Amino acid sequence: MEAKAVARTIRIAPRKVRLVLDLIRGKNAAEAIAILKLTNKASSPVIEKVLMSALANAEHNYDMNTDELVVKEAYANEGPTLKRFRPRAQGRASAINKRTSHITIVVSDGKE
Amino acid sequence: YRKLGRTSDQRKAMLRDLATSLIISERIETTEARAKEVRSVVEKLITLGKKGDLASRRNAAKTLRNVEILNEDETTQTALQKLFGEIAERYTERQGGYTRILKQGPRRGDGAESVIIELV
Amino acid sequence: AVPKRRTSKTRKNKRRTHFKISVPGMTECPNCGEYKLSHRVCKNCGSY
Amino acid sequence: VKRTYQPNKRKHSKVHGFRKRMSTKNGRKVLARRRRKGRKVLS
RNA sequence: UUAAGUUAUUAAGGGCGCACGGUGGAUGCCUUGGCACUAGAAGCCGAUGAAGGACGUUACUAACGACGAUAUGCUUUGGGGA
RNA sequence: CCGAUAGUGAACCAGUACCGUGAGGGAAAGGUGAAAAGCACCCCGGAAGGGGAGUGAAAUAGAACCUGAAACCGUGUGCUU
RNA sequence: CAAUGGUAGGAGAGCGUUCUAAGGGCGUUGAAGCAUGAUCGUAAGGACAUGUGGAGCGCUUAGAAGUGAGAAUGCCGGUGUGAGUAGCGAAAGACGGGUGAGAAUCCCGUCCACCGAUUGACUAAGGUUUCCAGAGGAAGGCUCGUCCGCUCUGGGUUAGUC
RNA sequence: CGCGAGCUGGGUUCAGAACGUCGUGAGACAGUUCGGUCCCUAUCCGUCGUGGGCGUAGGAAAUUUGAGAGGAGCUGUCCUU
RNA sequence: AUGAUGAGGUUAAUAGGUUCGAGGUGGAAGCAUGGUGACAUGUGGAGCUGACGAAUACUAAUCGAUCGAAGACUUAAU
Ligand SMILES: CC[C@H]1OC(=O)[C@H](C)[C@@H](OC(=O)NCCCOCCC#Cc2ccc3c(=O)c(C(=O)O)cn(C)c3c2)[C@H](C)[C@@H](O[C@@H]2O[C@H](C)C[C@H](N(C)C)[C@H]2O)[C@](C)(OC)C[C@@H](C)C(=O)[C@H](C)[C@H]2NC(=O)O[C@@]21C
Ligand SMILES: [Mg+2]
Repeated sequence: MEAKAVARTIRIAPRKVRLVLDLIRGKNAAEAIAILKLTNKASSPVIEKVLMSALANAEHNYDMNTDELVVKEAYANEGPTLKRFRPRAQGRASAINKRTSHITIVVSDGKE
Repeated sequence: YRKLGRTSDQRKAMLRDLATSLIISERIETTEARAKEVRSVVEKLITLGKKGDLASRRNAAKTLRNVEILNEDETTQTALQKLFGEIAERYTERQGGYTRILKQGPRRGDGAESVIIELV
Repeated sequence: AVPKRRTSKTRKNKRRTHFKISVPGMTECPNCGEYKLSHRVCKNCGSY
Repeated sequence: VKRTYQPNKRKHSKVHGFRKRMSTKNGRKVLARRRRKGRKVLS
């Protein structure tokens, strides 16, 4: 009834991916894929990938159909941040936090 | 008109180079603004080609770059000759147009709306 | 020219109410049935 | 601008370096402390 | 039906509670290592080239021990028991 | 007497990263499980990841690996505006 | 029957944390921690139940202390806000073909443009392997990256006269 | 003695120098004189513009009254009588 | 600034092009004549002409999709 797919430590800031995941929340699988493939943002290819993984998992493990599949819920939360520095002026150094993201998507057949 | 985010000399040069390349290939891929701005230049060159008198030839020589095309059977002829011998005939009866434009999706490196400008 | 105080979570989430991406202008393609952007050429088929 | 430390192998090994510290008793001292400390680069 | 009066609904977002996740490395439990001592050895090593090192040495190969062209060691006695 | 912000600076290739021309100065960093049994195959993906199946008492014990708090970031919503 | 605001401050009674002595106990039929709860005492605080947790820990009496943190522009470590804001470090690129999961950014080609007492060729000082050919894409490149001064593998410096 | 996170920096008030005066001297004088680095990416309130949401007991397109509010508001000379 | 406002989306002049014109510049090119040459003259107010005016669907506004009412109670006239 539910199928899971997760991408961990994706090299995109979670607040940047969340903008895109605020569109495919609760839409149908086909419409969701059409959005991702056409939204011109950076995170979009990495999330489309997760949707295909989720649908493949559903078909191959639960033998449920990929037409009545709505996106039960899809979110993204922080990951193991990488700390770097930028040489700024007058000998001072400022920090740069290269963040990451733990993308999760679950697709459901809307039943029990 | 548009400035294309560029100076005057660099734009003059870009527009004429893009027009030449279009004439060579008969359809190219570029961004919307530059397609919208090369449309007029290429259309006007074809007009200079629909007459073929020496004055219009000499005057169209201003814009086109000097390039060589290798046709089938290793036949060679330049952009002026193409314009005045292979494209004047095609549009002898059409009284405008000469070009179409087909918007395409945004590119990856930017959000630029790539398009294909083609000689119709 | 420096923040005199913190911007609480309430104020933060409030300011970004209007900060969002719009769903794409997508319509179904007449030759293949896959979605395409309106006024653009379908990238799956290559039509109009 | 000309900054400091214009490197030079010869002067580096002349003013510093094993044989220079072994030329004066005070030079012999710093090697003594550096071995007591267990240093790896002694001169 | 027309007047005059009253009152929802709304939630772009936000508040408070609740549930479920993430990051993060506190807490608890643990000890490879330390600290302070007591008792008994010992309390000088080098031109017989010392202390420290450098370069090496393995079947392959860098590091750390170990050992030096007889180089991941060689001879011998006594143990030694797969 | 200390139990990893303690106890040596150093429980871990530490007077080492590193810093300085040099004297010198000097860190951070322990914990899968009883056993490595360290996840045969299948599925999406170029890969990183993941989801099944299997190992195990346990895999929100899967190698960044015991417990896993708070700040902080999310996804739902009962009552509000 | 009387008294009970209180700062510097004096006096008294106590609650808690670690360890030790003894006695008596609890523990994979689930300890310590952790989280939740609408529970108890005058307070410091004490229990109980349910989850996670996978081995130690309470209670009584008495002893000792590295014994109680909210502030020291305290130290160390994490994470915020400013904010998807500033910045993206002097400059001319365009287009066809190819390569790939992916291309303004990599390879080839044409055109165009910049330097040219130099952004050209040598050679010193200094750096040491950055040199070359295959391969890769985590990280480093202020973007991307199939590319590289990056990573992996294997190679490369030959003098009687310099 | 409105206004420097709007501007200048001539005077004054750092370090240099010099003259007059005082001090044995180092130095000194609100006595002169020549010279002398003006940093800041705006969070909040405020203010000038410009959007979206919702409410106006149905959903809409256009024209509107005006409760209020703001802006103007100066004045010369010549001729005639 | 962006978003708004306004003119338009084929049953179409919204923009581009084409044709004509306004305005600007000032005598294009190639010829022929004359000059040793530097040049001059006629063709021919010619040639060119970004935003300005008009006509023309030649090219692009082709296809499509989303949102959007069914009208509360109370009392008095009705
Ligand atoms: C470029 C960025 C840096 O900014 C600055 O330099 C700016 C320009 C500076 O503005 C000013 O000069 N005054 C405004 C101009 C007034 O002229 C009148 C004529 C004079 C004089 C004078 C008198 C005595 C001395 C002195 O005795 C002496 C010595 O050495 O003994 C050295 N000289 C030079 C003196 C000169 C800042 C802003 C300055 O603050 C201001 O000073 C005042 C004393 C008080 C002001 N308030 C409190 C009323 C204050 O706002 C400071 C002190 O800087 C020197 C700022 C401090 C924080 C810094 O240090 C920062 C980090 C700066 N350093 C740097 O690197 O970045 C800077 C930001
Ligand atoms: Mg510097």
